[PDB]
Parts: sequence; C-alpha cells; structure tokens
Amino acid sequence: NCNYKRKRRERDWDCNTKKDVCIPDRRYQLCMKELTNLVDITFRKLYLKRKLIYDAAVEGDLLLKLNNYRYNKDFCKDIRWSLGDFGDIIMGTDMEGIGYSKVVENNLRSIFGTDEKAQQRRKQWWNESKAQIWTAMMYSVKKRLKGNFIWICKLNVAVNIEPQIYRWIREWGRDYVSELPTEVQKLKECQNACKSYDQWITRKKNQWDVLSNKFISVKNAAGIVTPYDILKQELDEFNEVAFENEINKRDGAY
Amino acid sequence: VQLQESGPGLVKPSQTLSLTCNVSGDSINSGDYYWIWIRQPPGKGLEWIGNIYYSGTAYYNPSLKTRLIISIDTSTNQFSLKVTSVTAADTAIYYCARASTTVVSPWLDPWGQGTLVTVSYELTQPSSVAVAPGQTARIPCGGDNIESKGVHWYQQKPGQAPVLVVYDDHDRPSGIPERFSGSNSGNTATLTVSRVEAGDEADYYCQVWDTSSEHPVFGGGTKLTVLGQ
Repeated sequence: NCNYKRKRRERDWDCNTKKDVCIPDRRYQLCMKELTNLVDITFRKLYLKRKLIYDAAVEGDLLLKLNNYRYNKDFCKDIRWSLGDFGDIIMGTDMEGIGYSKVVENNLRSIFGTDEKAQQRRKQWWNESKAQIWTAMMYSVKKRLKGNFIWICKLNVAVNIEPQIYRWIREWGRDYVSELPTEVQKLKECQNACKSYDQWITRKKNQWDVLSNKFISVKNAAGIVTPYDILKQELDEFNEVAFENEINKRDGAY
Repeated sequence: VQLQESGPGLVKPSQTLSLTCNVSGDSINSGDYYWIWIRQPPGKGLEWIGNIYYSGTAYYNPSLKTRLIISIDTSTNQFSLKVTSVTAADTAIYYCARASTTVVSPWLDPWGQGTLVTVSYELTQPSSVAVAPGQTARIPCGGDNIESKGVHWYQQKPGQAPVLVVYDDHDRPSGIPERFSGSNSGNTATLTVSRVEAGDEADYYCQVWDTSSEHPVFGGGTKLTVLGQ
C-alpha cells in the first residue's frame, strides 16, 4: 500500500520484465492504491481526480521522506518524474502496464470509455487536472513548512507533457552521472573492481541501447532530434563523445 | 463570496423542511467546489448532512439518507436542501457552506449566516478549556494518525456561524490574528490561542476530510471560557 520508497538506485533500471523498455524503480513503486481500488460522467471524473490527488499526495510525501525531508531541486525532479508517469497512466501512454497498472488502465477504461475518442478525452481530463495533481504532491511540504510556501519547484517543467521515454532518459541521465563518480572512484581507490565496473558499465550500455531504441519508435510513431539531445538539455555540460566512450569502455579513464 | 440560507424557521412535524442557499459573488456552475449542508442542534456540535456537485450528483449522511434531497440550480446560482418526514430530532441551525475539490484536504469557507429551524473517522476533542485572561489556551484534537491528514479549525461565537481560523494545520486566513496558531503531530492536532482575550470566548471545532466518502469530519467542539479573575 504505497510502501516506504526503497533508497535511491537500490534497484537499477530493469530492462528484462518488458523487453523493449527499461523501467526505473521509482515507476515500479509509484503510488496507485486509490487508483487501483477504484473498482454521472462528470461526477465519476471528479471522484477519479480525488483519488488521484490522494495517490499524488502520498507519492509526494514518500518522495520527500526519501530525500530526507530536504526541500531542494533533487526533490522537485522526482516530483516532476512521478507527475509525468501519473499523466501517462491517465492518458494511457504508460510504458510499464504490468500487474496493478493493468488494473488502473481497466478502471480508466470504464470511466472514459473504450471508443477511439476516449483517449482524447483522457488527454483533456489530464490537462485540466494536472496542475492540481502536482500541487497535491507538495502538500506534505506545505504541511511541514512553518511559514509560507516557497515554490522551489517550478510548475512549467513538471506540468509540460513530454513522451514518457523522453523524461525517462532525463532521469536515466541524472542516474548515470551520479553512478559514474561512485564507480570511477571505486576503481581509483583490482581484478574484481574491473570485473565489477565492466559489469556495471554493461548495464548502462544495455539500458541506453533499449531506451534510445524506444526513443526512435516513440519519436517516429522541442529542439530534440537524437536521444543524446535529451542528455545535453538535462545534464550539466554533457559531452556526447565522452558518454559513448564511457559506455563502450573506450573512455580515457577506464 | 457569500452564501446564505433561507427557510421557514418553524415547521409542522410530519411535514418536510425546505431550505435554499443563495450564493453571490461567484458562479455555482463550476466543478471547483463542493456545496455542503451542515446542521447543528441547539447546544450540540456540527453534523454533516450532504454534498452536491454542480453536475447534479448529491450524496448524504447515511443516517439521514432516506429523508434528504439536495438539489442544485446552476441557472439561478443556488442549491437547496429538503428534509422529509421531519421529527423533533431535526430541530437545528442549518448552515450551507462551500468546499474545494482541488486540494488534498478541503475546508469549508465561506459559510451561510445560518437559519434556525424549529418544530467513521472520529475526531476527539475535550468539551472545555478554561484559562484566565492573558494565558495560553491549547485546544487538542485527537485522531488516529491525525498528522497524515490536514486538519482545519473553526471558531464559532454564540449565535453566529463558524469561522475558519486555521487550515492546513498552520495556515491562517487573512483576517485572523497571529495569536491563533495550529500544530499537528502524531495523533494530536492543537489549536493554540495565545494572550487569550475575552473576545476569544467561543466554541472551536477541528475539521478533517474523509477520503473514502468525500465529506468533512468534525470534532465534538471545545468551549473556551475566560474566567476573568
């Protein structure tokens, strides 16, 4: 029932359950109890919004706890990612669709309908609700701030609709640039450490290969043409050359 | 934004009571709000009656469901309450109020003037806190893991409708003095009134939102008496 949110990157991106995509642990742990337990068209849309607000508020609360109650930009990014996944679930463009997520889809199918124009109505319901869903995710911050609410998080970056694979590459990039110093320092600190690094970097290449392939299928079917343009936007002075070297074990450090 | 009830004031027992809330300053034809009816027997606390959504849907207090009809008319900016087959237990002041649909924990603001009519989550707060002038009154509100919820506080002076003084556990509306503050930790939320003036003498209700059936839950109320000497 929306558990305590395992530590950052305690489980790496899983590319094996769904073979065409790599799923982050955060998405697997996304709080969906009220959405799952959803078993007048305008009224039932409202009831959905209420349950989504409750799931979003818990999600935001747990993400704040995961960040040790520090209201910083690291927290905003996690709120940005979880909000987007809520939207892709609501809109139907969620790439996980596993287990409980299949229940929330069928519940959404019964609310908006199965016909072709239903998917456009779920996109319109999300657009008139997404701002309220984002605010719910920071309600725990509002409850714990002794004074007024300061908006260190920015609505525009969170509320803007991107493809899920786009945002997941942004998240994977931040995950990669954090795991890299921890790994290059675990080597500079030896046949096991190299057999461990080169088994870590293989996960990173296999992940990036599956994401960039999912990128191509999504893009074809914002200043971004290649999947590396996403990393240039999201990351601090990101050089694509060094990145392909690192993931191909060519970098002039390894 | 202003609400106001209008009703008979006296009703023959076996008949049906009819009330009407006229809202001004805002349009009722919007999904942004719940439209709620609250009644209060003389001397007792606050009872939730029912809500209505601008789409026409309405749900009621389960203990009175069979005798309640809440209707809305978007084209005249009003919603109405009807209590059928009334009894002596229905004598009460009836308030209409408004609650947001867009926040995690809705509160009721504003409230109607209130009209007297004559013929499962539980919040626990004490009946009375009594302090001398200038002292510090602390009104506790008990609930199982109440910190997981956002609790609000209303002040009701005698003969008047409740007035929101604290919401989201520590927020004060514009008109409220800073002496009123709010806390929420563990299983107890606390309204703290510092420098207790004589005008602070009123009943104080903590309120929480029931997330399973979407209606407000009230504590029993706490009478704050100032002893003078």
